[PDB]
Amino acid sequence: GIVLFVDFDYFYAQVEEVLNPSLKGKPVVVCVFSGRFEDSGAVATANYEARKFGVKAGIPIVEAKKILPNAVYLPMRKEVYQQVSSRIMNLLREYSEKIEIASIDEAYLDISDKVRDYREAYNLGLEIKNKILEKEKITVTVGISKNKVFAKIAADMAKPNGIKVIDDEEVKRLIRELDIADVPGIGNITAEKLKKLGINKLVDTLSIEFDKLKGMIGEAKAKYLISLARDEYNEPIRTRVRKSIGRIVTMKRNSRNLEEIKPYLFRAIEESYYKLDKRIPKAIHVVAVTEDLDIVSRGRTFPHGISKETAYSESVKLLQKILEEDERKIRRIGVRFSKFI
DNA sequence: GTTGGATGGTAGC
DNA sequence: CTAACGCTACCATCCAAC
Ligand SMILES: Nc1nc2c(ncn2[C@H]2C[C@H](O)[C@@H](COP(=O)(O)OP(=O)(O)OP(=O)(O)O)O2)c(=O)[nH]1
Ligand SMILES: [Ca+2]
Ligand SMILES: [Ca+2]
Ligand SMILES: [Ca+2]
Repeated sequence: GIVLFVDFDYFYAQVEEVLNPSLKGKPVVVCVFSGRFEDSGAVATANYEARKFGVKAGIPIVEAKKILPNAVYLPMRKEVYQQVSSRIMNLLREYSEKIEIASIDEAYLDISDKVRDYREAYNLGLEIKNKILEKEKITVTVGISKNKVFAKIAADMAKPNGIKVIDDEEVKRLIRELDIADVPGIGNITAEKLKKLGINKLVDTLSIEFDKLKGMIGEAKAKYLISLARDEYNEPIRTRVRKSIGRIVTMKRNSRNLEEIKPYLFRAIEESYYKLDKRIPKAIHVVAVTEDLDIVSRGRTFPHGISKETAYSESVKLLQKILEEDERKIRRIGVRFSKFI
């Protein structure tokens, strides 16, 4: 079983250079404006020229404009990007029919049946790299290893424009040496209790017991981490099916005025039912984000699929239900559908 | 003495 | 208006219905 993995490089940004090569070699920042006020909102992504200064995805657009006044600030075009993804995802079907679209820029492959050893695998990722580059002008990063995790890890090591094989032997090696907070599945919070026990190596896990660990990080995590440490771990490729569909909007000013929030909410519902396209959901959750940016929500689940009209009326209740229990002014509000038939 | 649902915690794009 | 998008997936916890 050989698992190759691909993660496109500074994606949305790289796409924009493709369209506007006069940007090439000059820091670019891809923005999710929010119409609150001029330059309100956050950064989706930015290229490596920009990242050198500290402008990562996440940071507020006003921080970036502080840091990089003379850069190119661009409004995110998810739809344009989704196209370059889609196409690039169809190429990858030429190489393997066992393909698991992870994100918009990431897909795993099972090439195990297409090649025989990591050397032939290497050669594939190399052609795969050239395939995409010739047809879409996008550099990517290929990460190869025996299973999904380490593949995603082997790429995260090669980024950008890299290609990296992690073979059985190098795998023994990382379990011992790889810094725990670099494992896919580990955020800062979990990466913070891990030092609290002593587990800094992906293998350290094995020097602690079984329980207290889980009593600190949870059941799935213990049975995730320990398996990798004991290298028994193996996660299979499957085609992923979208389980939820949302839309959420920031309001021009914070409110508790139901007649003020309503039109914003009805926006989300409309654009949701389009983003649905034929999927009939049985569950709705109205999610609002509050002033202190704590995100809070209320949902309902129907024994049957919901019509557009149903969710119009049901969402209102839910918003009321939210107004009943949190007395804080709402800042962003949207809706979320799940449990499709 | 589970199964699911309602809310939220964490982690990654 | 005065900083913090928008999106998805998965697990942990808690309380009722069975
Ligand atoms: N709105 C928004 N978009 C994001 C966020 N994180 C990532 N994206 C978008 C922009 C990225 O190009 C794309 C994939 O995320 P990545 O982790 O791959 O960042 P990126 O690929 O641009 O860096 P790069 O490929 O790794 O060297 O999705 C985020 O927090 N918010
Ligand atoms: Ca990625
Ligand atoms: Ca990427
Ligand atoms: Ca981490």
